[PDB]
Amino acid sequence: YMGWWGHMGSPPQKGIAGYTISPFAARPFAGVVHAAIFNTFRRTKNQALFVILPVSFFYYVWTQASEKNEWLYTKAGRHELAKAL
Amino acid sequence: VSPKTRTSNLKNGLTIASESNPLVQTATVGVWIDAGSRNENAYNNGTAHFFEHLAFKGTDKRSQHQLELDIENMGGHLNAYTSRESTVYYAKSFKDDVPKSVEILADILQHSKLAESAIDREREVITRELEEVNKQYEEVVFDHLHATAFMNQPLGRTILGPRENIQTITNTELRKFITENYTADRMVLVGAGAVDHDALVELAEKYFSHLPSSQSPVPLGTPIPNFVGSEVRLRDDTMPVAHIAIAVEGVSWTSEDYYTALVAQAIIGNYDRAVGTSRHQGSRLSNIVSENNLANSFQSFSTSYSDTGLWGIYLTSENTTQIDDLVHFTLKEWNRLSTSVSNLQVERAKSQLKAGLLLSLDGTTYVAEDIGRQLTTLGRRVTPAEVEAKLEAVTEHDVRAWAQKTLYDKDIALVGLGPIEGLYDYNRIRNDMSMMRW
Repeated sequence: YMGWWGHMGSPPQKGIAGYTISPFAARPFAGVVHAAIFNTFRRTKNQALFVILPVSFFYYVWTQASEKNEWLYTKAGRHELAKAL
Repeated sequence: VSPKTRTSNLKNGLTIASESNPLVQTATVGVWIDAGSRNENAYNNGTAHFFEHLAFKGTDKRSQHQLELDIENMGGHLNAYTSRESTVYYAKSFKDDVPKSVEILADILQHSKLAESAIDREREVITRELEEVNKQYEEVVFDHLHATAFMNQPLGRTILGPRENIQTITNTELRKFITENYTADRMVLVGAGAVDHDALVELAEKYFSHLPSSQSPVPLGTPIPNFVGSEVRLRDDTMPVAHIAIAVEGVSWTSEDYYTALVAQAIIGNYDRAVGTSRHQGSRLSNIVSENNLANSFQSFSTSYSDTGLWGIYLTSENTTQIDDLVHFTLKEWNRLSTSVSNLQVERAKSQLKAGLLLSLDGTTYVAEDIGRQLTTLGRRVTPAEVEAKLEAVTEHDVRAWAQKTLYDKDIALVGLGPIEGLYDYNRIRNDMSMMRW
């Protein structure tokens, strides 16, 4: 499923003209400030839910479990611990 | 020793230049103009080429049909071409048909109708030419090469111009172009073959005396181009042959390195598998390419303009899995112009060029083209003695010094057309412009 240079396995290409300029002719950091602020904001905003929802859920689960465990091993939690074992 | 090129002026500033050959019976007279597409802006780009089509479509005296008949009756033919910096209109005839031909040329240049009906008719013919250059692969490659090397500059524009301009060119724009540009101080009347100079000067006084002079007469061949290292890829897997051009910014007509660049170009040279002698050529690139079947052909070039040039190579190949090798070995031969060339290669190339620059001038049309080109680019015809002296002045040190400033580690413009999947990206090509071992 992959060939090599000259016969890579692409369907025939026709009609596309491609253009680019030398690395010495270009500013490598052109538009960096706009990218760093606005592009990163767009990309992050669009993926935020997929990180926030599972992280926040599993952190809540952990927080509740760790707080209960801590409470069960206090004086106040003696009776509830006795039942739990 | 060839006969001396005679040169005279008129009062308006029209140059007449002639070189007689009493052994031939035919003559080429014509007008070389120091003007071309480069003189257009973006809005009237295409005008100069448009005019060339209309110059043959009838004048104030002769209709299109009468024009046809008049030339047919002469016996010879007329020809024209427009380039970026030069326009030519010439007539090949019999010895004694020269006064007719000068008269017809003077007519079509000064007194052309440019009738709205003919503008409208050619507007379709030219539109069809846009879709048929597509076949002339070398021209496609070189036009993309200029477009990218001189990105957004006048030298980068096509001669035909965009489709949009073709639909909007008026007789007004045509008239304005030829009134501003086709002035006497930018024109040379050239005769070669069976022409008498004194006869030609009289014919010039008869037909070209009422030519406008420009307000500010600069010398002939008077011009800032900023080369862009870049690439155009026009991949077409259905084509069997890849066409590739690689160029760097080269030298103008009047550069001090003009001959050094020609010698360097001759060290790489040309190659064509279809010519029998090409397998035995001395050029190292020729030997690599022929032994390994890397290409069908290659042609080194050193194109000059008034204020810049392109120096490089044009390759054609069916070997689509070894395009990388072809490009690699070509650029490693260029590296050697900086690192390795000695008097061996330099003196061999000078020998070959000393003849080559003379041999090219065969028939009357080649001689006329040589007088016309030299007069419109340098302001004078350079004698073979001067040319022999300038070539002799090129040393190996000059070649190495030129290559180190022009080729070594420099940006290239690169155009690839056809099955070019194997042509690597810009960086890997441009990395071959130097050698890490040196």
